[PDB]
Amino acid sequence: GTALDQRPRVVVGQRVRKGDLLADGPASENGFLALGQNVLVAIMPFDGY
Amino acid sequence: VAWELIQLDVPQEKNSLKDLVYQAFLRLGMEKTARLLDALKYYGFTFSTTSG
Amino acid sequence: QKRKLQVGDKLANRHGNKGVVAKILPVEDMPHLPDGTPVDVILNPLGV
Amino acid sequence: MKRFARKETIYLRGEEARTLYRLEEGLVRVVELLPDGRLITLRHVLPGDYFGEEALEGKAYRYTAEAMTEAVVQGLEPRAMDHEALHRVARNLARQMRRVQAYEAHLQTGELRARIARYLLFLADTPLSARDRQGIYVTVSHEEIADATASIRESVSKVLADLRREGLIATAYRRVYLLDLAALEREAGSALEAA
Amino acid sequence: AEPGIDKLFGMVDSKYRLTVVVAKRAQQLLRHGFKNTVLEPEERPKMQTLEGLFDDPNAVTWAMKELLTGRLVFGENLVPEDRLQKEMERLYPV
Amino acid sequence: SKLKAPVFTVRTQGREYGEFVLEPLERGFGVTLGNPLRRILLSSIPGTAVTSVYIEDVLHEFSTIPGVKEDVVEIILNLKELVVRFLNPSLQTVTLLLKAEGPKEVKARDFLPVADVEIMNPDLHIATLEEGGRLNMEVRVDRGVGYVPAEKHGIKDRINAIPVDAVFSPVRRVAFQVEDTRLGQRTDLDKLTLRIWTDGSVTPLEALNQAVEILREHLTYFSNPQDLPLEELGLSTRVLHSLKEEGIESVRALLALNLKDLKNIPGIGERSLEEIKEALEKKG
Repeated sequence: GTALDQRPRVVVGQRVRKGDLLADGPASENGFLALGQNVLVAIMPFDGY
Repeated sequence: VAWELIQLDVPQEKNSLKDLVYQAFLRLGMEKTARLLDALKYYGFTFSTTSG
Repeated sequence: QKRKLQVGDKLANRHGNKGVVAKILPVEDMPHLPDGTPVDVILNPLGV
Repeated sequence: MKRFARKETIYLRGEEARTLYRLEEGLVRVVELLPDGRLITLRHVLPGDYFGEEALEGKAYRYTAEAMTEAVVQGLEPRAMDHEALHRVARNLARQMRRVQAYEAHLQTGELRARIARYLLFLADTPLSARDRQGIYVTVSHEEIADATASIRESVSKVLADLRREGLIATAYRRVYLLDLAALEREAGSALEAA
Repeated sequence: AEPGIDKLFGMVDSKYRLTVVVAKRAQQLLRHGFKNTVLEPEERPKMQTLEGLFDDPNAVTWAMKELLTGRLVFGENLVPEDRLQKEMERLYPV
Repeated sequence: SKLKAPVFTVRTQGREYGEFVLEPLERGFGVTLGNPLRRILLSSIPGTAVTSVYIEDVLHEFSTIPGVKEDVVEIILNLKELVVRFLNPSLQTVTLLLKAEGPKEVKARDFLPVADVEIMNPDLHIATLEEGGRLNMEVRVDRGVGYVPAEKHGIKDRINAIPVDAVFSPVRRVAFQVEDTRLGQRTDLDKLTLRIWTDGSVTPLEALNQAVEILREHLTYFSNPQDLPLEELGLSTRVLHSLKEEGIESVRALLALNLKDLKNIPGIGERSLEEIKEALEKKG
């Protein structure tokens, strides 16, 4: 039930080479595997939460 | 009674606090020990976050 | 359906650290750097 | 805007329906003249009600509208109404439909006595009513009561005389005082929709 | 923790007997519509609605508080069931 | 030995950034004044946000537009970054219209100009359009406070309109610094510096002023220690229905109804006046 969708990473008239990225698949960023997000994390207890 | 229960000359840890809970159960009964548990929880957490 | 992150949802990293979202605090309650930048996630050190 | 005196007509049957009207003040009756010469009250137009509805669908008025009191009416051009105005017209026409149907039911419910009591109690809730030391009263003739109770003048006069002898009402100078509201309420049985 | 739970456990030789007494008393209160209560108008348990203070709908709370008062008598073979039920229906109809 | 009113210095860069210094202050008061203002500035400052979006021939958020590179979700995402300034204080909502086509990259400038509406970030990208690509849309921007999710407001100007997550707060960031200072004889005194980053819609000084005003107004709450509906009055049924549907529903309004008002009502006559009077006899 997850959504698989491709988004174009190129623009009209762009020069591409052999094996160059055209569209990104699902869970990917610029051809790199994107399984999540990069967040600013602090390591510390908080009110027992 | 509280003053009697606590071991003041020692840092509080799992065993001392467990002993505290048990003694509190024996002396003060269920309800008061429950309240003490909630208090220990609250202040424990509160200090745990700011402790660094 | 568009699913926003909410309380009870499960998060994990690549090192085997996993946990459920129990609280979503407003930005003003969040611990922050001196320059005003608030953190995103707060992880308990007791898990390490 | 135009003011009309009692017994004056706003429009007549068979005349061009170029103008839609809204009653601002007073009480208006919509009536028809029958072949036998009998005059019949078809419906009551109260302040705020739209009448001369024939202007919205036909070319001429089908019935005659007569002012029962000093009346203030506002003329309106049908083709120049906006959404809100049409909404008001729809709502008011629906209300007048409900009231004219209730009046229909009233005309065929109970004996002459009951119909007269019910019509008096109805008029008590119209601009035709007022009050003084003697009590609440309505300014209406026996003929009009006959026109609005499916009967003739003589019988109405007889029943009203009975009610006067019984102490329920009192009458003089086209003016009727309702002395016993409870008794009249019991005589009418069910009330007639005034709004 | 339930108020005076230790004292309630004090009143009985077995916790389960406390539970039975409370439950049955709650049944009495529900059946007779609370008008057989031993409580006083100022002792009545309250609940905060949007309107304001109202009578607590929960019969178990009532029964426990009533028991805490001491005005209730509990035991075995105190009175035949039919006689009890009928006297209660006489004092507090339905 | 009582401290006097501190000097207040203001340093502003445009409408996006500001620094506000108060010194000298008594020890510890730096965070005492600095921190609560920060919380209010981040939470309670009123602002503007896109509350709705309608794109022509687009039925929902998960749709895709022919001729356009970005999907609808990404477009709405870009619209979330739009900063809109209302010059008129009485203006609580505006609908922006945008029409563009051909091989062009649509920016915020392309929005049709509206009176008393200023776009602070006209360089913001919205969508890339191709040959034969057509973008015609109307976005509804409202004034509000805090953060209201799409599910919460559910605002739709029309049927195919897509509700958008509304981030109202114009304040982007708040930091405060407390530094040492001395007033000749007394040392360890506090110097407070408040740095505020905003989106440009509201000015840092304005935001600060609103925050302080909020805090003061809330501080006033420590002051005090510690007209019925006719439908319920129990009046006659005819009275209930008539009076109610006659645009009034209370004894206050019944009181407002003068002699040439109450008696003017089509339903009301004398039988009603009786009951009414009785009611005025029961309450007075």
